Amino acid sequence: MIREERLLKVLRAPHVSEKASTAMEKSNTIVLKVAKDATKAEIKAAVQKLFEVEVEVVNTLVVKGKVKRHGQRIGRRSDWKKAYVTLKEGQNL
Amino acid sequence: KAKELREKSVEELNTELLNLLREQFNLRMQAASGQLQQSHLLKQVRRDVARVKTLLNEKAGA
Amino acid sequence: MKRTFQPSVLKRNRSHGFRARMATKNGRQVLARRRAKGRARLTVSK
Amino acid sequence: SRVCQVTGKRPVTGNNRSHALNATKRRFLPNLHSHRFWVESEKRFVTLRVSAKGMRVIDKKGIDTVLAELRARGEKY
Amino acid sequence: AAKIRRDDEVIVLTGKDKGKRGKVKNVLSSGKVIVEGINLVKKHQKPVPALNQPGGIVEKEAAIQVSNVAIFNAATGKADRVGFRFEDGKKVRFFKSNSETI
RNA sequence: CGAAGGUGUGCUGUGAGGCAUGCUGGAGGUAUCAGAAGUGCGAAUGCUGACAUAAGUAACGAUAAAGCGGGUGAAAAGCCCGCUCGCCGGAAGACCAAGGGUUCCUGUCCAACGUUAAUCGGGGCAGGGUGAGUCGACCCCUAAGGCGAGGCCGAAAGGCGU
RNA sequence: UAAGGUGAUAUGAACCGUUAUAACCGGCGAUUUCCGAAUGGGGAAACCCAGUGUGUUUCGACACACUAUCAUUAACUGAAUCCAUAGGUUAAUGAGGCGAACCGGGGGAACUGAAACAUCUAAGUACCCCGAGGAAAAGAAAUCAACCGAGAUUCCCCCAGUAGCGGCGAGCGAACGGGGAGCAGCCCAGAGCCUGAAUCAGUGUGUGUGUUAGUGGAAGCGUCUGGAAAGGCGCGCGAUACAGGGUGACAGCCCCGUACACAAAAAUGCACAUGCUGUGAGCUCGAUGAGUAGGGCGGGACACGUGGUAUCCUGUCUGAAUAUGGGGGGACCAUCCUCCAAGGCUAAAUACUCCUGACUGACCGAUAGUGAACCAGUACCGUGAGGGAAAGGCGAAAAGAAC
Ligand SMILES: [Mg+2]
Ligand SMILES: [Mg+2]
Ligand SMILES: [Mg+2]
Ligand SMILES: [Mg+2]
Ligand SMILES: [Mg+2]
Ligand SMILES: [Mg+2]
Ligand SMILES: [Mg+2]
Ligand SMILES: [Mg+2]
Ligand SMILES: [Mg+2]
Ligand SMILES: [Mg+2]
Ligand SMILES: [Mg+2]
Ligand SMILES: [Mg+2]
Ligand SMILES: [Mg+2]
Ligand SMILES: [Mg+2]
Ligand SMILES: [Mg+2]
Ligand SMILES: [Mg+2]
Ligand SMILES: [Mg+2]
Ligand SMILES: [Mg+2]
Ligand SMILES: [Mg+2]
Ligand SMILES: [Mg+2]
Ligand SMILES: [Mg+2]
Ligand SMILES: [Mg+2]
Ligand SMILES: [Mg+2]
Ligand SMILES: [Mg+2]
Ligand SMILES: [Mg+2]
Ligand SMILES: [Mg+2]
Ligand SMILES: [Mg+2]
Ligand SMILES: [Mg+2]
Ligand SMILES: [Mg+2]
Ligand SMILES: [Mg+2]
Ligand SMILES: [Mg+2]
Ligand SMILES: [Mg+2]
Ligand SMILES: [Mg+2]
Ligand SMILES: [Mg+2]
Ligand SMILES: [Mg+2]
Ligand SMILES: [Mg+2]
Ligand SMILES: [Mg+2]
Ligand SMILES: [Mg+2]
Ligand SMILES: [Mg+2]
Ligand SMILES: [Mg+2]
Ligand SMILES: [Mg+2]
Repeated sequence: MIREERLLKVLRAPHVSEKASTAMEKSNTIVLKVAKDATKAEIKAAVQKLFEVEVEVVNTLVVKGKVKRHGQRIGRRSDWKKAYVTLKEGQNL
Repeated sequence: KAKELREKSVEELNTELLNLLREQFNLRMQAASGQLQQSHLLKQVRRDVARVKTLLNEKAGA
Repeated sequence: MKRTFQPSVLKRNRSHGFRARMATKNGRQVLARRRAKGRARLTVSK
Repeated sequence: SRVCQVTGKRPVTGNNRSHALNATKRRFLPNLHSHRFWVESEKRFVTLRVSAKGMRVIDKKGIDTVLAELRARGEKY
Repeated sequence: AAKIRRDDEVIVLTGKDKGKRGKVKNVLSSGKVIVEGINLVKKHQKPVPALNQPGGIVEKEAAIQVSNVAIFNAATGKADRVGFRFEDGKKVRFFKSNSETI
């Protein structure tokens, strides 16, 4: 199912914003940037092991990288996996 | 490293490798939340994990 | 009035796609000329 | 393909020369027939796509010799 | 095989500061050398609000070409030329004038 | 102590031209005699770029329609707020699929883009935003049709099909 | 190999390193997601979905490996039908696909030329397809010559725009012989005797040599104008180096170089020397390529368009002789000369340039030269095959203009 080398490579960085705040303060949900290849199970696992907290449910969504023009040539920012990790009522971190 | 790591047994290398990844995760988690001042550490850990894995692969099938 | 181009991605790929060109010898001859000319996109892909 | 398994006779191209010497491309097809031959030595009947010349070769060389060639070519029968 | 190095006493051969002596501050890939107290420029440095930094006419040593400096032979009090040789198992430099190692 | 080029002048040759020199320019030019040619432009509805003309002329894209007070701002017929007026209402409203791909939302900016001003914008820049066992896809099943081990057929390429 | 570094726009940050795991350069390894021959099955490329086998301080799910097709070989298995053969499974080894030109083969236009056009030309060109190599193909006479002789093939110059061919029109166009580059010959069609004896390929070791990093490399100062000296002037010096580039204006002596002299731990090319697996040398006695040569018919190839037309190839029908024999000597016969078909192999001279290094040009210098000096097969156009640009220069130094 899982492994330690994988559980470590899976969680990448936490995501900050007014929604990632209201999610935390109103529903005990931590908003995270996880690996694109990370399954919902692998995030639950990694958040329970590397953050030592009880995970209720994980909801995931893939964000499309924005495209910016520099005249005749264009650029495209990378696509990433956002993860809404709800936690059981005993809040920590 | 590299010479100092070449010494240590396979069972040992694999243990050190776990700590390296554990450190890599924390250092990512530091810079991520905007707390890492010493940028160059991310490169170090990453380039060390490489040596470990090069040594593990040269020990296993040679 | 209704113009010549009416898009359908299913049709587009089912007609000009990489798999499509790859099927025929003459389609394989197309990819060859594009690679030889140094084309950025050989077929309309994702 | 219209090829004699025995001699290797295949279609050739030439021309249809008219009386006014006009030439129009044509093929000269071989006299091909699928014929069952009796292999005593194998106690079986072997069907071969053979030219009328081919049959004359089997009649001379002997079916066993002609099939021997076919094995030596990798050409299954 | 680099004739002029870091913190060498040199002497200018070309340009405004011809004849001046100086200690080699830094050497660059470009084939240029910043030498202490040579080829100075009065820069109109623009102000930066991210330091709240004031702007100011700053004087700084601007890089001279490494072919415009010669090595200073303190013993002869003259400009010189570097030549290489192998004293022991290590390569060395020497003044083409007095044939003496550096 | 000023080359080529550029631009005035003077002298000179029958002419194509030549020489000298003022100004501009700021590193190159080349006598003489030979040698070699991508060797001379006004036309080819010639090719490329630049700039004229008509002319500050025609237009500013549905004849549903505007008016005022307040605001922001350098500036307001057009933006914001308010009160009126008018138009669509089997649509000019709401929702999907196809197609688009960030145009969505917030801050901020006005060159260009917007047939006008623009403080406004589907415009510039930055940041944010799309959360599913039960909605859709993937998945199981087939249609027309496609592909097709062997196979049948065809100079080669291939065609057809279990 | 080093005192400086962490590719560029592109600073800044945080750091690394200075006498030897900073960096950089070269040899050999490690890793190498996904798509793509793509190969477990599918597929609208970069995705979806499996089977079997393994792993689980958790032995759920995930992770990992294997599983395409064909060809040869091997093992087991196995029908109609008793044997057998077909078929079936597994395993081993090989192939697949990409790619400049040259090369060998299979197909094969037309526009045009003939001042029209059909024979003819264009042209076995263009193009499609197949296959292969450092070259390919060809190749040791059933070849020429001419009563003298020559001696494989490929290639070059002549012979010659001759002889010829030809709606005898347009056109096409040899050979004999001569001068050269190059040179090389062999095996099987079978048995014995002697036995591994000549050759060649695979491969280990060694040397020589070449490639893939490199090291050393001479000799200048004063003065004048000038922002600056390499320029003027004066006097020295090196030169097996005065090729070329850079440096604030034009440098043999400031820098990088250049002549010259050297260099490899490792990988590899080519040679020899040597070992080894495999192949077989010499001699005697034999043997001497048949649906073939020839012929009728229809075509094609020969410079030779059926002609008086030899020679070659074969779609079709036919068909010998067997060294007291047979092919050729341009219809055919005789004589004479010459050669030995129906089996195969073989280096050199010849063709080419995607590519690597060095050097060179009475070649271009930004409407030129590549379509592209510049992030160009880009932007943009088109359903698509495909089409396809514009665009270089501040200054010696950014001192890129504080206030
Ligand atoms: Mg979702
Ligand atoms: Mg000129
Ligand atoms: Mg002149
Ligand atoms: Mg002249
Ligand atoms: Mg003109
Ligand atoms: Mg004229
Ligand atoms: Mg007006
Ligand atoms: Mg008018
Ligand atoms: Mg009017
Ligand atoms: Mg008007
Ligand atoms: Mg309007
Ligand atoms: Mg205004
Ligand atoms: Mg946008
Ligand atoms: Mg909006
Ligand atoms: Mg406007
Ligand atoms: Mg916008
Ligand atoms: Mg839920
Ligand atoms: Mg098949
Ligand atoms: Mg089919
Ligand atoms: Mg290396
Ligand atoms: Mg697959
Ligand atoms: Mg497939
Ligand atoms: Mg399936
Ligand atoms: Mg049986
Ligand atoms: Mg191939
Ligand atoms: Mg004609
Ligand atoms: Mg090859
Ligand atoms: Mg050959
Ligand atoms: Mg004789
Ligand atoms: Mg000719
Ligand atoms: Mg000769
Ligand atoms: Mg010779
Ligand atoms: Mg030197
Ligand atoms: Mg100058
Ligand atoms: Mg014979
Ligand atoms: Mg006659
Ligand atoms: Mg004959
Ligand atoms: Mg022979
Ligand atoms: Mg080259
Ligand atoms: Mg150009
Ligand atoms: Mg110009």
